[PDB]
Amino acid sequence: RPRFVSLRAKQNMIRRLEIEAENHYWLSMPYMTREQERGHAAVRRREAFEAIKAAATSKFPPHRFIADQLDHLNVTKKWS
Amino acid sequence: LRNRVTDRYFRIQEVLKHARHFRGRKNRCYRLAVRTVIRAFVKCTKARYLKKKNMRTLWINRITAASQEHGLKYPALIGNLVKCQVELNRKVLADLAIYEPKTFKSLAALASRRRHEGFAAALGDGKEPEGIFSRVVQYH
Amino acid sequence: TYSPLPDDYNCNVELALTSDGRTIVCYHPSVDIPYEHTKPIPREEGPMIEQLSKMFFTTKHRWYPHGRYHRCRKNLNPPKDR
Amino acid sequence: SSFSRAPQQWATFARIWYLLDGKMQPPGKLAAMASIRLQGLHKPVYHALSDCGDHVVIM
Amino acid sequence: ISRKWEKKNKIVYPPQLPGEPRRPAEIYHCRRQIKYSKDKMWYLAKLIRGMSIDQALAQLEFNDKKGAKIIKEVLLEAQDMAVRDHNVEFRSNLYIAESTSGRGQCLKRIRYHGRGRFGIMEKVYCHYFVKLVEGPPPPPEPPKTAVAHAKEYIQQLRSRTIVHTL
Amino acid sequence: TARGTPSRFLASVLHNGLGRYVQQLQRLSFSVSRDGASSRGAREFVEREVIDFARRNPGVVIYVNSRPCCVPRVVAEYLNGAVREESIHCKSVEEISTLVQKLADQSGLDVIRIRKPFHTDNPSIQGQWHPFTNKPTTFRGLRPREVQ
Amino acid sequence: VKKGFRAAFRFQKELERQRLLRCPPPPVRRSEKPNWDYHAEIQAFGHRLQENFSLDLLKTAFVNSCYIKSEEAKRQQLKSNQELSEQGTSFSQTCLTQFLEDEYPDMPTEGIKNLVDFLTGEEVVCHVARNLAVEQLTLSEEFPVPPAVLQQTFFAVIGALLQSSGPERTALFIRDFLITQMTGKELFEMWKIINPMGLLVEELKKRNVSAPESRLTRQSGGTTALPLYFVGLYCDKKLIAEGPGETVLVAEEEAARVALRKLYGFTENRRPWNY
Amino acid sequence: RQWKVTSEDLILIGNELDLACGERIRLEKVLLVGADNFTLLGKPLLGKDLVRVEATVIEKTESWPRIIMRFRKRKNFKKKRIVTTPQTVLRINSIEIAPCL
Ligand SMILES: [Mg+2]
Repeated sequence: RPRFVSLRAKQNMIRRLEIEAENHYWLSMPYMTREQERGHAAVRRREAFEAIKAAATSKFPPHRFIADQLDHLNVTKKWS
Repeated sequence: LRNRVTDRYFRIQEVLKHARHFRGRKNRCYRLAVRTVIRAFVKCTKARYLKKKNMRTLWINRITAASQEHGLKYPALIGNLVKCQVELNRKVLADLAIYEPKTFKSLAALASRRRHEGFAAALGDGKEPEGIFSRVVQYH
Repeated sequence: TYSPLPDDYNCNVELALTSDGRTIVCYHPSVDIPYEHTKPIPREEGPMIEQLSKMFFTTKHRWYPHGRYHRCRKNLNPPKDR
Repeated sequence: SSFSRAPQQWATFARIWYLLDGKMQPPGKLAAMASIRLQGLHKPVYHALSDCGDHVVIM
Repeated sequence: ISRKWEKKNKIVYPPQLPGEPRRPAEIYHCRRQIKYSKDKMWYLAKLIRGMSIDQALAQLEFNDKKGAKIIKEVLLEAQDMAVRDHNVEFRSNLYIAESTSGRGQCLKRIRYHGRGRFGIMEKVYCHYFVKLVEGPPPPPEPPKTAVAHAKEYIQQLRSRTIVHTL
Repeated sequence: TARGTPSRFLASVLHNGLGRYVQQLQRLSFSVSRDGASSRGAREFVEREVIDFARRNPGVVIYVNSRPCCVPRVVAEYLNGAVREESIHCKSVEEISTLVQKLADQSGLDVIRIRKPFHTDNPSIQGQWHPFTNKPTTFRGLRPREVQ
Repeated sequence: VKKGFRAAFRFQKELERQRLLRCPPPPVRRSEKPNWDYHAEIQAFGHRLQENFSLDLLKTAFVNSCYIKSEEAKRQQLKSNQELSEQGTSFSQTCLTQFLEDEYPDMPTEGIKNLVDFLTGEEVVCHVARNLAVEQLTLSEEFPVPPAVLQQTFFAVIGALLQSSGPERTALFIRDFLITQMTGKELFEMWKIINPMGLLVEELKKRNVSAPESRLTRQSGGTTALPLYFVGLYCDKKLIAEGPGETVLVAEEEAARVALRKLYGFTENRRPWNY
Repeated sequence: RQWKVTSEDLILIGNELDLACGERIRLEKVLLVGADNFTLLGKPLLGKDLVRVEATVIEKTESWPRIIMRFRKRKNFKKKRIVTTPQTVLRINSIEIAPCL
């Protein structure tokens, strides 16, 4: 069956198009140039990756405690 | 029969208790009860959305009735109250309409006052000072 | 002379803003009914269901009985609010 | 306000009689008005299960 | 098997105080393992429900169903034991408060069919139960009047609350 | 489900908050066992927290009965006659403390579906709406199409 | 047979529960059930109500005369609560009268008396005692405690509170536990009246006002089986009160009731009680 | 949420409030205060000096067990969960207004 476009649908599409046109405008004016931006975030990016690597390589089984082992004896703790 | 189940009575009852108020064998036979009880629980879970949806629909209908009693339309009432910065929700508006007719008439009067203040601004846009009730309180 | 709504019914509404303009006062005293707007006090199953339907402007269907199933499902001690 | 419970409920849920004059009126608009009144959608206490309909007499 | 109906006659109530209404006598009787379908016996039971003992006997004496004779014998025995043992003053002052038929212990037999196939006949047996209560039969429930119908409708209208609101 | 369950309306016991707040819980009864892992938590609760709870809630009479039992229990009896029995079987000290505090703070009314989240005995101050509110009156109260 | 014990025990428990539900045992006073200590219970009663009762007075209040008679009869094979109950009843009546007269100065003496009678009646006081646990601590020769005995014990408790803490604390107690019982109630729900139109005529005569004229303000479906009539009472062409009804007579009666409520200041939208 | 409230009213908040039972509280976001003959509307909130709504934590409870069941046909997909939402019943003691207009 055929489908037809209503004025509401046209208005919705036009609203989206206006938003996208404003997006075009605001993207049309960069702050820095590419040569200016080159390398300006290298230190932070390297530190972030170093943190990721440290987290990846710090994976190791957790400690085990005599207190944890012995506390199970309390299951038969009673009143004298 | 080393290991044989002995709780099957209670396992069946856990479902039959919920099935007790059904019609026909669905309330007695477990094979039939379990299928309908699962459907009942699924419907109960999904009905929490429809309860909220219908409450707003009921509130909107009641507010429409109350506003039409004063010659207003629901969109006008709601929009103009918002423009006046009265943040009463639809539940409260319907409650006021049912139980506080005078307060609801006052609110409808405010909405119509704003709706006419709005129109005067549109006609003589610019020079005209903002309407008394059109002035917006600023928060910082 | 402008009135936000007709003042004849249910109260006389008067809107206002406080001097600060941050709160809205509504004065809505109820309007009494004028004395002149009042009047002085004056001084078989088939046929039965038809009569009841005519009386209460309903249909025949609600006057027929229901089965024991429904009559016993009905809650005889419903919760009461207010 | 200040009514007893039964009189208050009776007043709230009473059904009113409305009169429409169909002379030169569109049957569709007449029907819209009559349907609103019959359903009771013109009452703030409206609910589908409250049987809050009113009487409409169209001449 | 269950035999609670017979035991129901052995319950002894405490003596009644002088300022207490006279408790009507109740007699529980039954016949077990009647060669008759419980479905067919149910019609006779329903027929005699709520009727006086004499009216029930009269109705059963002129019924062509085999179960009618059995029910008549059971009712006569119930009357006799009510007078002899349950201290019922008048034979005729009894009405059938309860009368039902129950499934009995049935036997399975083979019914031969045409092509070497078969069915499982059931030699159906049924129980019959009666409770006889002393006193005139309770009056039949009068039909709902228009006044009562209107009263119920108006009560339903008055019961309406403003739903889903304050 | 709601349809397969009783329901009630939001309510108090005796208008519990109007004049003064009266703690509805009145009795606690802890059946605990000297021996048995099930009641280890109950025993620790009786040793450490029960006295503090008793002095914090002076209006609640707390009975502690040490008898052989496989499932230690706490029976809470409220002023309105409600009796709620909760098993403290294999519950830790903190779990028992939270359960007992919940019982103390809770009212005797049944824990079932509540139809409305609110309850007003006077829902209307300006007069409940009726069909004739907002309807203007007419001279001599003449109905429409009335000759006189 | 299936080996095991836990399922059998559970089924026995369920059978016991079902048997109890089908044939619940006759009610027994809480004193005869396990986990009962009378001294602890009475102290907790006082602490719950947040009042410094004197234990001897409270015990004397809780003990009834019929209990003493039954105890003596049993012993064959104590100070009753009579005076405390009398003092409590007298003080409660006077204090409720003072409260109601202060709140509703226009209410007639008959109306105030009827309101006090409702608040101190068997039903209201019995409900309050039951939900305050007075019945549990009440010593009586039969259970459940009859409403008369429960009311007497409750007023004995009030008298003990009076003797312990004083009139001010007792008045606060009464305000908290009896004045609250008229919240949500209607004036003529509490004070039953007959011929409200006649009573309103009498009140207007006392106020030196001509008899009101009953007039039909609004009506609907007059000839149907579900009519609505609004009847307004007019004082010299001034509406004093209008009421709805099914018939004109019922509407007029309800309008008279509304007028009485407005005159006595017990309107539905009246100022709340102050706590 | 917005609650239409009056003295002696009961309100059921669907969460624990971290308040002891019987503790008195002031409700501060009062959008509207109304009487028989007048109403005051905030924009959107009335000032503290104008209205003083006071409540009391009358009870702390858990809601009745709510069932959350998921089911998809012919997928062996069936799940059940029971949730008891914490709740607090508040009683509104008084609503006071002051001549600060
Ligand atoms: Mg053959």
